[PDB]
Amino acid sequence: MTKIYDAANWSKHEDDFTQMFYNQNVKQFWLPEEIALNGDLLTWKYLGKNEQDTYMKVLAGLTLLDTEQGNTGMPIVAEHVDGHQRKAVLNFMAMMENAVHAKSYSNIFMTLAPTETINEVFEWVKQNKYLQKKAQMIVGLYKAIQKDDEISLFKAMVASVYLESFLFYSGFYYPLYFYGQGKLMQSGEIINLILRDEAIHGVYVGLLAQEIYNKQTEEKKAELREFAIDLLNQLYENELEYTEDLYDQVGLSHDVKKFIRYNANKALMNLGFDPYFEEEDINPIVLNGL
Amino acid sequence: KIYDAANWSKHEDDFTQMFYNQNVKQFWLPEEIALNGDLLTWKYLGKNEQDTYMKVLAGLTLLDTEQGNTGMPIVAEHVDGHQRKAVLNFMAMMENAVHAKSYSNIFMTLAPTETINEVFEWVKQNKYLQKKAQMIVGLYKAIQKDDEISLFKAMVASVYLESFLFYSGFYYPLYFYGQGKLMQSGEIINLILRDEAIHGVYVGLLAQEIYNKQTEEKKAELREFAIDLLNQLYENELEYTEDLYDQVGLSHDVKKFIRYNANKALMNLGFDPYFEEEDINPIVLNGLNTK
Ligand SMILES: [Mn+2]
Ligand SMILES: [Mn+2]
Ligand SMILES: [Mn+2]
Ligand SMILES: [Mn+2]
Repeated sequence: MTKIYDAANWSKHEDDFTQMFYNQNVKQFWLPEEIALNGDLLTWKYLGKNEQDTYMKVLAGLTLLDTEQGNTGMPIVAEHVDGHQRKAVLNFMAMMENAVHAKSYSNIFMTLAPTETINEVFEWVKQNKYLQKKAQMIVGLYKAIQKDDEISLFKAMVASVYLESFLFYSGFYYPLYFYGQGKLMQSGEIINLILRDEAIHGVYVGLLAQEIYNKQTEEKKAELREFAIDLLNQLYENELEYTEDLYDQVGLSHDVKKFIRYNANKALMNLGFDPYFEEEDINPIVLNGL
Repeated sequence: KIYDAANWSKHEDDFTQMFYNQNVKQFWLPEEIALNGDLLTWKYLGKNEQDTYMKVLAGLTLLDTEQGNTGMPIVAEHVDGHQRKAVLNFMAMMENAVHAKSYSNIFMTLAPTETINEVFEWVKQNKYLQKKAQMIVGLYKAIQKDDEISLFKAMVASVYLESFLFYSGFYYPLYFYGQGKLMQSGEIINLILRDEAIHGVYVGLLAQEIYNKQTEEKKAELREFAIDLLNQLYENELEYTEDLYDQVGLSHDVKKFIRYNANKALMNLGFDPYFEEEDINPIVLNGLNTK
């Protein structure tokens, strides 16, 4: 009467959520080529030199983050997470990062900017100290993951949630700010698709992190919260300097800072933690950008 | 040390952007093909035909899982270049998110749960399937950081899987597909096979890049490695083939198909064909030429 036991298939749920994330991720599949970009040519031409500079640099910072999330972050987390369906979701998310998201920025650059300006902005990412610091910190945690060591994995998942749900947002602000004013709307459409993806990526990785956290003693949990909050504050302080560096020339630094604090709270919530920053009024233009 | 962003406005090689395009435009999902109508031809096959099909299918499934969990991600890890890593990530995604779900769907349609579990138990213990699966996995596990020789050897193993080892298995679904039997699952298999073909060609070009950076003595040594590996896999394929196909009388023709695909795998690695040219079973050809 006994049966022969199941061989890792697709009808069997590994958990309560992976299948629905799998379906959501694959149904959200897109390519930048679906969006024609020549319609932004005039609203781009009309921006001040300061505005164009900030815009290029903002997207370049995003490109760097997605490059490392696709090359390193998502594949390494996929390697250490158990279960073929969980791995399939993480592999799909990894593909989106570098094959779709990172590439879309080049589609935008190639439309709006001459080659020399494109070359210069990629040189600028290499030498920018805030962008290098944030990459160093995030990638360092990814590369510190030890096989069968759930704590090192948790730390990298916190880093990934902070990249998905917090760090992208100093960059996302500006395309959204323009979209909300009816400017650069084709580029803005691409960015909204990227943002829609990152929101579900941050939730999913957050749920995996909570799984590991929930296995710990109360004492260990207290240390993990310390790690998460210390890391958030360290990233936050660096992001403030990055934000000022980019946005002071367009007069928006204070507004962007409010936006990144808002999203920091969302990252904490994705990790099952209470909000850390007090609520503030976000620019309604950016809210219309959503 | 210095972290740089992917810049798709420039080429890092002669071929990666072209393969990127071909890969993403071939994107598909299991749900697109309705499978239930296969039961109308499945019920008319003999026990040996159903048995061979199940065993072949499980063989393909098991090998493709290794490629999704290890083969593609390990190569993506050691290859330098943002655009190459992106293409390789896309290929790994297809293995895990598309191909694996597609094989599962075919199984769930044709067999009850208990039968699926038993077939996988059998194929998991099978000597010829295990020999080739572990030979390939062994080479993936032997890649060393910053050692392009070990990477090349793994790429050769990967090309042999994509362009050669799958084909003793693909034969049967293509054979049915060419006869008007199991058309829905045959369409799925044809899409999978079309992905593996481009995977094999792409990884082959990455291997040739490494090969071309070597001295003449080192090249001769890498050629000997590739031919020796091919020979080991080929001799096991002949045994694998007789084990599965003698009961349905097809082994002679399957062997011709293996050699023909071995030659394609070698050409993907920039090497000369090893086997004399042979004609292929016209029913299988009719299956292959569909689309
Ligand atoms: Mn992304
Ligand atoms: Mn993401
Ligand atoms: Mn496959
Ligand atoms: Mn493949």
